[PDB]
Amino acid sequence: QSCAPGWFYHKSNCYGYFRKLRNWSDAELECQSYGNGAHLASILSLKEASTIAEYISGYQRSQSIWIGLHDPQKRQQWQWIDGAMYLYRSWSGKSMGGNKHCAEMSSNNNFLTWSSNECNKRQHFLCKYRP
Repeated sequence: QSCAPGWFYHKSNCYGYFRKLRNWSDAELECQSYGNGAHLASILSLKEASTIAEYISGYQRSQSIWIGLHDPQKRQQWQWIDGAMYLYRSWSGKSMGGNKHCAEMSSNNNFLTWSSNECNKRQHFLCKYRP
Protein backbone atom coordinates (compact mmCIF):
# COMPACT_ATOMS: atom_id res chain seq x y z
CA GLN A 1 0.00 0.00 0.00
CA SER A 2 3.06 2.27 0.33
CA CYS A 3 5.03 3.79 -2.58
CA ALA A 4 7.54 0.99 -3.25
CA PRO A 5 5.92 -2.52 -3.30
CA GLY A 6 6.44 -3.11 -7.05
CA TRP A 7 6.13 0.68 -7.50
CA PHE A 8 8.99 2.50 -9.31
CA TYR A 9 10.33 5.64 -7.58
CA HIS A 10 11.02 8.15 -10.39
CA LYS A 11 11.64 11.91 -10.01
CA SER A 12 11.32 11.41 -6.24
CA ASN A 13 7.55 10.99 -6.92
CA CYS A 14 5.35 7.89 -7.43
CA TYR A 15 3.74 7.31 -10.86
CA GLY A 16 2.48 4.20 -12.71
CA TYR A 17 0.78 3.31 -16.02
CA PHE A 18 -2.40 1.16 -16.23
CA ARG A 19 -3.24 -1.01 -19.26
CA LYS A 20 -7.03 -0.86 -18.66
CA LEU A 21 -9.65 0.68 -20.98
CA ARG A 22 -11.30 3.43 -18.88
CA ASN A 23 -12.90 6.69 -20.06
CA TRP A 24 -11.06 9.89 -19.10
CA SER A 25 -13.90 10.62 -16.64
CA ASP A 26 -13.47 7.30 -14.80
CA ALA A 27 -9.70 7.47 -15.34
CA GLU A 28 -9.17 10.87 -13.69
CA LEU A 29 -11.77 10.23 -10.96
CA GLU A 30 -9.86 7.00 -10.22
CA CYS A 31 -6.78 9.16 -9.49
CA GLN A 32 -8.08 12.12 -7.44
CA SER A 33 -9.82 9.33 -5.51
CA TYR A 34 -6.67 9.29 -3.35
CA GLY A 35 -7.25 12.99 -2.57
CA ASN A 36 -3.43 13.11 -2.45
CA GLY A 37 -3.64 15.34 -5.53
CA ALA A 38 -3.40 12.29 -7.80
CA HIS A 39 -4.35 13.11 -11.41
CA LEU A 40 -3.56 12.22 -15.05
CA ALA A 41 0.04 12.92 -16.18
CA SER A 42 0.62 16.70 -15.85
CA ILE A 43 2.88 18.44 -18.43
CA LEU A 44 3.76 22.17 -18.36
CA SER A 45 6.90 21.92 -20.54
CA LEU A 46 8.51 19.54 -23.06
CA LYS A 47 11.37 18.92 -20.59
CA GLU A 48 9.04 16.82 -18.41
CA ALA A 49 7.39 14.95 -21.31
CA SER A 50 10.87 14.35 -22.78
CA THR A 51 11.96 12.26 -19.75
CA ILE A 52 8.67 10.42 -19.10
CA ALA A 53 8.24 9.85 -22.85
CA GLU A 54 11.61 8.08 -22.91
CA TYR A 55 9.95 5.60 -20.53
CA ILE A 56 6.34 5.40 -21.81
CA SER A 57 7.52 6.15 -25.41
CA GLY A 58 6.38 2.62 -26.38
CA TYR A 59 8.30 2.85 -29.70
CA GLN A 60 8.22 -0.97 -29.49
CA ARG A 61 4.47 -0.91 -28.76
CA SER A 62 3.04 2.65 -28.69
CA GLN A 63 -0.31 2.39 -26.85
CA SER A 64 -3.02 5.08 -26.61
CA ILE A 65 -2.25 6.76 -23.24
CA TRP A 66 -4.24 9.73 -21.87
CA ILE A 67 -2.71 12.78 -20.13
CA GLY A 68 -4.15 15.60 -17.96
CA LEU A 69 -5.06 17.84 -20.95
CA HIS A 70 -8.65 19.08 -21.46
CA ASP A 71 -10.69 22.12 -22.60
CA PRO A 72 -12.27 24.60 -20.09
CA GLN A 73 -15.84 25.44 -21.20
CA LYS A 74 -15.48 25.44 -25.01
CA ARG A 75 -13.31 28.59 -24.93
CA GLN A 76 -10.89 27.12 -27.51
CA GLN A 77 -8.08 26.93 -24.91
CA TRP A 78 -5.99 23.89 -23.93
CA GLN A 79 -5.11 23.72 -20.21
CA TRP A 80 -4.27 20.97 -17.68
CA ILE A 81 -6.17 20.07 -14.50
CA ASP A 82 -4.10 22.37 -12.25
CA GLY A 83 -4.85 24.95 -14.96
CA ALA A 84 -1.21 24.70 -16.09
CA MET A 85 -0.58 27.14 -18.99
CA TYR A 86 1.91 26.07 -21.68
CA LEU A 87 3.78 29.12 -23.05
CA TYR A 88 3.87 28.98 -26.87
CA ARG A 89 3.48 25.25 -27.60
CA SER A 90 5.27 23.65 -30.57
CA TRP A 91 3.02 23.27 -33.64
CA SER A 92 4.47 22.05 -36.96
CA GLY A 93 3.52 18.91 -38.94
CA LYS A 94 0.62 18.12 -36.57
CA SER A 95 -2.98 19.24 -35.87
CA MET A 96 -4.54 19.51 -32.39
CA GLY A 97 -8.04 19.71 -33.93
CA GLY A 98 -9.35 21.38 -30.74
CA ASN A 99 -8.72 18.77 -28.01
CA LYS A 100 -12.56 18.58 -27.98
CA HIS A 101 -13.46 17.54 -24.41
CA CYS A 102 -10.27 15.48 -23.94
CA ALA A 103 -7.00 15.12 -25.90
CA GLU A 104 -5.01 11.86 -26.19
CA MET A 105 -2.21 10.24 -28.22
CA SER A 106 -3.45 8.44 -31.35
CA SER A 107 -1.99 4.92 -31.63
CA ASN A 108 -1.90 5.47 -35.41
CA ASN A 109 0.71 8.24 -35.05
CA ASN A 110 4.11 6.64 -34.35
CA PHE A 111 5.44 10.06 -33.25
CA LEU A 112 2.97 9.95 -30.34
CA THR A 113 1.07 12.90 -31.85
CA TRP A 114 -1.83 14.32 -29.81
CA SER A 115 -5.45 14.03 -31.03
CA SER A 116 -8.82 15.42 -29.87
CA ASN A 117 -11.41 12.90 -28.62
CA GLU A 118 -14.55 12.86 -26.44
CA CYS A 119 -13.98 12.16 -22.72
CA ASN A 120 -16.04 8.95 -23.24
CA LYS A 121 -13.58 6.76 -25.20
CA ARG A 122 -12.43 4.00 -22.82
CA GLN A 123 -8.65 3.66 -23.35
CA HIS A 124 -5.43 3.20 -21.33
CA PHE A 125 -4.40 6.04 -19.00
CA LEU A 126 -1.33 7.10 -16.94
CA CYS A 127 -1.76 8.48 -13.39
CA LYS A 128 0.65 10.57 -11.25
CA TYR A 129 0.96 11.08 -7.46
CA ARG A 130 2.64 13.93 -5.54
CA PRO A 131 4.81 12.96 -2.48
